[PDB]
Amino acid sequence: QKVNSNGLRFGINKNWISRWTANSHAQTAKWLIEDEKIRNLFFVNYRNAQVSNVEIERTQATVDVFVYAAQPAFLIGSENKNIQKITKQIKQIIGRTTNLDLTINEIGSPMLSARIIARDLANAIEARVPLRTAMRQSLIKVLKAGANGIKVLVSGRLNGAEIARDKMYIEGNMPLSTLRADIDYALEKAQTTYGVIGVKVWINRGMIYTKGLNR
Amino acid sequence: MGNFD
Amino acid sequence: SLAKLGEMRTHVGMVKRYWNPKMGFFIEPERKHNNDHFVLELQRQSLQTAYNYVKEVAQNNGQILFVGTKNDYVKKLVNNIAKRVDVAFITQRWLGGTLTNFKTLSISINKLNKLVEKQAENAADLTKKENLMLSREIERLEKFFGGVKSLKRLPNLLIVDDPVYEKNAVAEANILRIPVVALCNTNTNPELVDFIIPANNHQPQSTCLLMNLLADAVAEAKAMPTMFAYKPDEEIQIEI
Amino acid sequence: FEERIVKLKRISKTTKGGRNMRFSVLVVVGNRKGKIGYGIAKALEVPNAIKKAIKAAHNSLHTIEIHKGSIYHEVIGRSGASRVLLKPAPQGTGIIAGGAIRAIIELAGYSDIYTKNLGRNTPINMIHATMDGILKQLSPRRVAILRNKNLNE
RNA sequence: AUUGGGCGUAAAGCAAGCGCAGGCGGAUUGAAAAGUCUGGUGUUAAAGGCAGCUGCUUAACAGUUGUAUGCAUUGGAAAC
RNA sequence: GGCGAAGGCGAAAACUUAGGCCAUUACUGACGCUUAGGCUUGAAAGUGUGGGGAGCAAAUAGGAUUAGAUACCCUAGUAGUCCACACCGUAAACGAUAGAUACUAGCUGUCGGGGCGAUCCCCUCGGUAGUGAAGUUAACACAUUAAGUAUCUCGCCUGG
RNA sequence: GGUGCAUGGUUGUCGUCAGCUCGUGUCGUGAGAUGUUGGGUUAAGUCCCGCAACGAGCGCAACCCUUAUCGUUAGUUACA
Repeated sequence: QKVNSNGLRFGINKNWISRWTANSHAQTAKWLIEDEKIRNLFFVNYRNAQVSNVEIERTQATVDVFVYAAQPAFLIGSENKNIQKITKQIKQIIGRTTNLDLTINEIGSPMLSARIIARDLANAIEARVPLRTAMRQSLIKVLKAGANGIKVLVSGRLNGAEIARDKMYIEGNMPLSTLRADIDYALEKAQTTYGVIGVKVWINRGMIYTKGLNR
Repeated sequence: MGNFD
Repeated sequence: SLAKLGEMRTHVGMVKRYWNPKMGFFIEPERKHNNDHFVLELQRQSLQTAYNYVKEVAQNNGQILFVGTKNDYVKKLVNNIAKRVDVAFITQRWLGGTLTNFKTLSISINKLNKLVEKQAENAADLTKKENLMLSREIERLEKFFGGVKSLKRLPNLLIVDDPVYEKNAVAEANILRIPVVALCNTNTNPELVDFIIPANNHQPQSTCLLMNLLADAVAEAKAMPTMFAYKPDEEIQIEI
Repeated sequence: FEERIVKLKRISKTTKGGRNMRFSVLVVVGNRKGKIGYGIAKALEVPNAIKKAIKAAHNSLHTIEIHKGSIYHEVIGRSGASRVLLKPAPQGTGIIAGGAIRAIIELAGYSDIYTKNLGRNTPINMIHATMDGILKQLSPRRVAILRNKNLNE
């Protein structure tokens, strides 16, 4: 039960992270197998630069990438060591028959995405730190960031075989049935030393009023 | 409770 | 004039032998007229005492609250009291929560002021249904908050027609040690009040007189023209 | 202004299926100068319960004067069949009492006093007994003033 | 459980009443002082206890100084 | 509702007779309370003796009922229930509250006696309830018929 | 491979039902009561009235999509 409201909140209310179209739907398998591999490259490898989203756009045997992070240094580095390596990886995952270009962008107020929130909470909990202090500092950080009401939930163990002692906090407004909230959702799987931990983050980022179409 | 002043 | 015999003309009559013993303390021996009655000598001496006390309290720019909740008479009376002089008042059943906790009601009053500014600004932003809902929540705010809508400092003195009628207000006043006056009866509580005025409240003829006396007590301190306690003549009052 | 902790007890509420662990907290707040108060709070987490209990205790401080840094006379403090007797003694040997009782008396800023509990052993009726016992007395000079007889003492 | 308990509902009020003895005993006056408290004398070993000293190189140890409480008797207060 | 120490006490009539109350310038003059021991009474059931036994119904018999019923249902039904004599002396024998006494808010009651005198209504002395302060308590609540305040005595309990 | 009371994610269930809670205060020794309660209207703890209560979060309602009335835009491969 409690069907997730994130997936219901895409398409006519948010913007697709992957925009693409091609000819007759036979290579859709190929283009998909490609582009989610590029997408998961960042989510698997780089968990220290606080990358918010990666926009892949492909159209008529073309491809162009927008990457939005919080620390451009980790994706650039001294002597441009990072850009060449990521370019080599993308070349390895893209083939030698199509174009390849991208731009490095830094976006202000990067904390608006719950994905990096979940990543930071996973880093904190997997740092041999008591959960209480870490998540208290996390909620302090998300409230000082100017965001609206917040809600978090932790599952799995606390290195103890029980799920009857987990904690969720409710702050601010959380209307999910209200189709104007622009509420962001994220989740992360942190492998603790005793099992699997699922951390889920709901954040409210202001209600879009006087609007009837997506933008 | 004598007066305030 | 001050505590002159002309003013005390009708202040007797109350519940039938329903008398709290702790107020034979300030009540005459048992009356023989099948109702509980009141005498007027302890009355006007205590009236002079409370008169001068609350007068010089209000000279120091004190914070004063008014309340009245009985069916219609005291409500219109306290409306008059509010209308001649700007002062905190209560017209309906106060739901409590100022002396025990005012910081919570601070949000309610602040939102009242913000929304009043909103109607002062808004012209046609809300449709007919939205406008009527807005005016209705304004009335909700008014009927319980519009008399205490101009203060952040808690009042230190208040009137009441009966402590038993407003035991909520009595208990809230008992949170602090602020003085309080009361139109007292033989069935009231003396130990939970600070200033006692044992007088008839079943008959409005005495209620109007006593409220006008306390009104003059709180009026001359504000330099506003007084009504009685200095007028040689008397004006007839009757409920209608 | 030390605000020593006294005791923790675990309680929960029962609903239609499942029990909600809303454990309670009790704290005693004292300045070690004469002001003393207590606070019991209910919350789902320790820190918020501590905040509420400390707020309640600090709001309910009660003043007691210092008579040579000890209880000036022997008196019983009783509340709900819980009674602790307070008896004076020479000065400068440390008060022998319960841990909570010692915390209360140091929050009162006093010295060595003979104490002994009798009867029930639930913390809350002892704290009621202690508060009643430390407030029930009146100063010897004060009782002299209110007495008809006048004495230098 | 005289110091220092309870018995309506947690354990206990006899099913109920009369009632020798015993227990507690109205007010006012007088006597005496048996009880009481008190003044005095004698008694109740020492040791040990308590405190101080000395001597063991020092606590432990021994002696040393006084010290209780109970009893008999003499003389008084009538508050009871 | 009243009466009585309680169980209990209700057709009427007659005999004996107790306790109780109001005012008692009534009278001697502490004769006052308690009560280990002691005495008496003590619902119903039941024991024995002698009767009768309308009706009921322990046990029991028959028919239903059922998983079966010697239970819940129905029909009979010994004893007993009734009377007298003794015995038997237990009951949630309850105000789950020992007795005796003094004082302590208040209000609505009810009834007995006195006086006011058409009643009612009034107060006064009591018995008998409810409500409800203070006090007490773990709370229920008691609360002028104390479980508030106290006094003397008797009985009783030391976890299950 | 095993190990669903280690678990995560995900999902059915009560149940498309309105209740579930928190911050403040009030009463009580506290669990707790309180709002959330009572009367109306409902799908509603939706709202109103009052109520030692006051607010607030979750859900309910609604902002979403489709159908049905009309107008404009564009007119073909509908059509014609």
